[PDB]
Amino acid sequence: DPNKRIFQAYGNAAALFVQMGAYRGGPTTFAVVGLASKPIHVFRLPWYKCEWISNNGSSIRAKAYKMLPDWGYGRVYTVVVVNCTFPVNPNQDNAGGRLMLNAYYDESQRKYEKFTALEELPGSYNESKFRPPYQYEYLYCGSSLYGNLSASRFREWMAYHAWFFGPSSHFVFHDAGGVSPEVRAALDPWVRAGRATVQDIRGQAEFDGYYYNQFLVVNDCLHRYRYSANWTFYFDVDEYIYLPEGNTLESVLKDFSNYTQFTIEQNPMSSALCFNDSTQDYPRQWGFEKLLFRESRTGIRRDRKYAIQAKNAYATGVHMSENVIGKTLHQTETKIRYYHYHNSIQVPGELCREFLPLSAKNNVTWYNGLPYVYDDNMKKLASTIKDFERNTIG
Amino acid sequence: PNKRIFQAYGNAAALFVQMGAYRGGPTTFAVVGLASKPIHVFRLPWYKCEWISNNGSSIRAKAYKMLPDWGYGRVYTVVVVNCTFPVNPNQDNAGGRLMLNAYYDESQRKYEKFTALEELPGSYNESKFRPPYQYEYLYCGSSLYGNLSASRFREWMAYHAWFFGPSSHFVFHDAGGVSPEVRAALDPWVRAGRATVQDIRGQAEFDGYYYNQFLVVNDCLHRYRYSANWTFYFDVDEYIYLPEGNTLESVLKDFSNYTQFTIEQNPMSSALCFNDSTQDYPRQWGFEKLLFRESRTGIRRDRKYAIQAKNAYATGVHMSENVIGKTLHQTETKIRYYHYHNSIQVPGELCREFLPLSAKNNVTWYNGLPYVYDDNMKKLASTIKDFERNTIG
Ligand SMILES: *[C@@H]1O[C@H](CO)[C@@H](O[C@@H]2O[C@H](CO)[C@@H](O[C@@H]3O[C@H](CO[C@H]4O[C@H](CO)[C@@H](O)[C@H](O)[C@@H]4O)[C@@H](O)[C@H](O[C@H]4O[C@H](CO)[C@@H](O)[C@H](O)[C@@H]4O[C@H]4O[C@H](CO)[C@@H](O)[C@H](O)[C@@H]4O[C@H]4O[C@H](CO)[C@@H](O)[C@H](O)[C@@H]4O)[C@@H]3O)[C@H](O)[C@H]2NC(C)=O)[C@H](O)[C@H]1NC(C)=O
Ligand SMILES: *[C@@H]1O[C@H](CO)[C@@H](O[C@@H]2O[C@H](CO)[C@@H](O[C@@H]3O[C@H](CO[C@H]4O[C@H](CO)[C@@H](O)[C@H](O)[C@@H]4O)[C@@H](O)[C@H](O[C@H]4O[C@H](CO)[C@@H](O)[C@H](O)[C@@H]4O[C@H]4O[C@H](CO)[C@@H](O)[C@H](O)[C@@H]4O[C@H]4O[C@H](CO)[C@@H](O)[C@H](O)[C@@H]4O)[C@@H]3O)[C@H](O)[C@H]2NC(C)=O)[C@H](O)[C@H]1NC(C)=O
Ligand SMILES: *[C@@H]1O[C@H](CO)[C@@H](O[C@@H]2O[C@H](CO)[C@@H](O)[C@H](O)[C@H]2NC(C)=O)[C@H](O)[C@H]1NC(C)=O
Ligand SMILES: *[C@@H]1O[C@H](CO)[C@@H](O[C@@H]2O[C@H](CO)[C@@H](O)[C@H](O)[C@H]2NC(C)=O)[C@H](O)[C@H]1NC(C)=O
Ligand SMILES: *[C@@H]1O[C@H](CO)[C@@H](O)[C@H](O)[C@H]1NC(C)=O
Ligand SMILES: *[C@@H]1O[C@H](CO)[C@@H](O)[C@H](O)[C@H]1NC(C)=O
Ligand SMILES: *[C@@H]1O[C@H](CO)[C@@H](O)[C@H](O)[C@H]1NC(C)=O
Ligand SMILES: *[C@@H]1O[C@H](CO)[C@@H](O)[C@H](O)[C@H]1NC(C)=O
Ligand SMILES: *[C@@H]1O[C@H](CO)[C@@H](O)[C@H](O)[C@H]1NC(C)=O
Ligand SMILES: *[C@@H]1O[C@H](CO)[C@@H](O)[C@H](O)[C@H]1NC(C)=O
Repeated sequence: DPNKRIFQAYGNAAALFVQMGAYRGGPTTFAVVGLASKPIHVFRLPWYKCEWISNNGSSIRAKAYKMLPDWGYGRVYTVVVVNCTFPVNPNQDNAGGRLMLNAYYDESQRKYEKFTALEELPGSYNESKFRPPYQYEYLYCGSSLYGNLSASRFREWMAYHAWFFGPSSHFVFHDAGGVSPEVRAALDPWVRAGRATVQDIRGQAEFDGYYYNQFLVVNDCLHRYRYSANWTFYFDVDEYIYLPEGNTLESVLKDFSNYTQFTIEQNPMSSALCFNDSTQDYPRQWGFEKLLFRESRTGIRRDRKYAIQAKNAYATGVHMSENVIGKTLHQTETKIRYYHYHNSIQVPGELCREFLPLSAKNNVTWYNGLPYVYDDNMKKLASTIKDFERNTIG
Repeated sequence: PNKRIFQAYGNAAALFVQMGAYRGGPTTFAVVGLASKPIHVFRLPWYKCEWISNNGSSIRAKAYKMLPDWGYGRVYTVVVVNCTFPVNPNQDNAGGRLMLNAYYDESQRKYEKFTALEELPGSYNESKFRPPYQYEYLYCGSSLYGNLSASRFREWMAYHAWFFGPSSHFVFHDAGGVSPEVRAALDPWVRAGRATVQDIRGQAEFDGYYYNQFLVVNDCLHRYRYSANWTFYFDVDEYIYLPEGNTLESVLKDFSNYTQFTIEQNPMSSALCFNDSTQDYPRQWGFEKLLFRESRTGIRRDRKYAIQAKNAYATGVHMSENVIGKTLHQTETKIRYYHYHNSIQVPGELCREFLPLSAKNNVTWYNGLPYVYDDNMKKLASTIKDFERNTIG
């Protein structure tokens, strides 16, 4: 009795699997996006198995594999995309069923977790969703927004990009606390117009600090709207897509047709450098109308953003996808870029804070040990965007 | 609708896995178990200790931890939680239980609180932390697993019951290795009150997720902290040997002013024996048989140790790094141990590579290593066999 030793475990320092979303990505294939506890030492094979349980008890086994697109180190959890693919539509009949997932600890699979990842009710399967035409031409997948964010910037970003991507475009935001009541009011005209979706992901709080927030959202957004549009764009609300003179959005995407994804080089802008000029009413100018100074360094590599055809994507990361079918284009510099106003969206008050002489229009200005040049490309569109906003939401 | 849900499933790593909670003195306790390490989150304190007495009151204790194993490569790390009070929280002997809080990190507010141990009213007996103690020496064995040979256990128990004398006890930890054959070999010693075979077969739930040997040494350390003057740590394929001119009492007297000392190794072949028909190897014991010692010089070799548990807080598998007092390694002339590597899990006759009688005086190269003749243990076989028949029959 006393020599019958017992090992009493307490607490749960890491779940095996945390599901954020589960989506059908075609007549034949599904994706489960979430978090996983990585194995240590013990060999884990398989990580998962997928089954479809039709509503009359019959089960069809699926070919399952996973992708771990985040850094892989430094956090309790790693973002995981579980790809379940069947030989035929397991719900071809449309009688309904359930995609079930098995999650394993080690190859000595005594213990495992089985759960329903999603249910399709009888008659709800709809093959016309994976056939053209799709809901939108373009879809913006937003980052996870947290902190003290400026409503005025959201107002200006939405107006600019609602114009940039045209009427057949939708915008998906992920609210992790950053969407203030004031930011929400800025998005409200577009929400009410059916153009913007604001997802509440404030329930992620109990996991904050235990995984990489941006890698989860990009992959969930990738599969939640996999067939909603033809091109999914990934960038932040302090970043503005721009087409150099002599290009349309349809022109550039047509030149990029035969590529599954393409990257977009950055035009880094100062969020503080403005002209010393009592002529200008900076409190009444928009961000990209005021911040006209671009860091001028040549031949230095900077962070990039990207657009992707989710049809041919299985997972993705923050700056591009590593899990696609098809080619990847990077030579995009002459035809599409994005202006980046770093550390602008969290700034209260006037963004204009370091004021330069009018001499700086034609000379190189040194600020924070970096060279800058005048660039008014975006300021030239401020008038066009403001009319568009008035003509679209009043 | 758009209110996203995060559905968690499973438990891939508990926060704390207790194996044993122990009173280490009038003022202090220890909780030995496993812990999940924090990953990029600040965890401080890891634990808090509280004594809820049957009197009603509740006194907090100073709590600190020790992580004596490698600290990486496994889901869990072995932990010894040390709870010390300014006064015996049960001087009243009114009873009470030692509560232990375990925390995930500073960010999260809730934690895990459980009963590490409970002391019924009138069970505390201070005289158990003062001499005389139950035994003079105690042996703390390893986690026993695999297909183990019962004949080796019998030879080992017979030798070390003689080596350590009558006031000695032997603690074995059965994690699967104590077959019915092995158990029968130990049964004469168990029935005589000289050996304890703990059942730690419940360890299989966590097999592969922590360092087996590090957990057992630390639970044995505190489980029998004041049971003996000295606690010896080594395996059943290892035999403590005293170069002639030294007795156990003699050596331990020279070492008294040291809290622990390490013991160098004499590596033996578990396969090499003489090509000699006058030898009846099926009727010879292991150390009576395997007479060839690996002879390389200046080579870093594993060591074993003995420790005065009363002044130890945690330990490892080759020595402790959490003690008060000196540590001694210059022991090479006075005490050693013969190590018969990969012998215990071998079925059948150990003698398997047979050498000419010439090998008594030359170096023998086997598997690329040099070996020499060494009959120091064989000389004692008759003594051990006489002691066995005169002790267990
Ligand atoms: C889980 O993982 C599994 C894999 O482990 C995923 O399943 C894979 O998904 C892939 C993407 O959906 C899929 O690849 C696509 O298959 C389509 C169907 O092809 C069928 O026919 C061919 C024979 O012709 C068969 O061999 C094949 O097996 C199928 O039966 C193809 O149509 C797709 O091809 C297009 O993209 C590739 C990528 O480079 C091109 O090479 C190809 O030429 C096609 O390119 C056209 O379309 C792209 C845009 O998609 C344009 O950029 C390009 O310029 C072409 O555009 C013209 O043509 C289209 C019409 O096709 C037209 O609309 C357009 O306007 C232009 O005129 C592609 O090959 C894999 O087969 C599939 N694998 C398996 C085993 O199932 C699963 O999705 C994952 N699940 C989740 C949830 O992530
Ligand atoms: C949790 O953690 C806490 C703290 O982190 C742990 O608490 C600490 O535990 C220590 C070890 O148990 C303890 O230290 C010991 O205290 C003993 C009692 O001290 C009382 O007596 C001394 C006088 O002897 C007073 O000064 C003191 O104020 C107390 O009243 C001491 O007896 C121990 O001293 C001996 O060991 C040290 C370390 O080597 C020597 O330096 C010292 O000289 C003593 O050495 C003699 O004994 C050892 C064997 O014990 C011999 O090796 C040595 O050669 C000497 O032997 C002669 O003398 C002894 C007399 O005992 C005689 O029997 C023998 O035959 C020889 O003639 C030691 O110092 C800390 O005080 C204590 N701290 C606190 C804050 O509580 C707690 O244990 C942890 N919990 C668990 C479960 O692990
Ligand atoms: C997404 O792209 C597809 C493929 O380019 C579009 O479908 C094609 O549209 C053109 C022009 O209307 C037709 O000539 C082709 O026959 C269509 N192809 C197929 C396979 O149907 C589709 O219109 C785009 N989706 C949206 C919402 O604009
Ligand atoms: C544990 O060690 C102590 C310290 O040497 C032993 O107690 C001493 O024994 C001698 C000889 O009998 C006495 O003269 C001393 O007075 C004892 N010391 C104390 C503090 O009482 C003790 O015998 C050892 N334990 C066992 C079981 O042998
Ligand atoms: C939001 O504001 C508070 C105080 O104004 C600040 O402590 C907090 O850090 C801000 N959020 C972020 C993400 O910086
Ligand atoms: C279109 O993309 C495919 C990759 O799926 C590639 O093999 C093919 O060469 C591309 N077509 C052209 C004209 O480059
Ligand atoms: C609990 O025991 C302690 C120690 O004797 C004492 O100080 C305290 O008064 C006791 N509590 C009660 C409620 O009597
Ligand atoms: C115990 O024996 C069985 C077969 O006899 C074997 O499969 C197993 O591996 C053995 N144990 C070890 C530790 O080798
Ligand atoms: C052992 O002894 C026998 C009998 O002398 C001999 O035939 C044999 O070659 C010796 N060596 C080995 C390896 O068996
Ligand atoms: C006895 O041990 C103490 C440490 O507890 C040490 O300071 C002292 O030097 C030792 N005695 C001798 C003679 O080395």
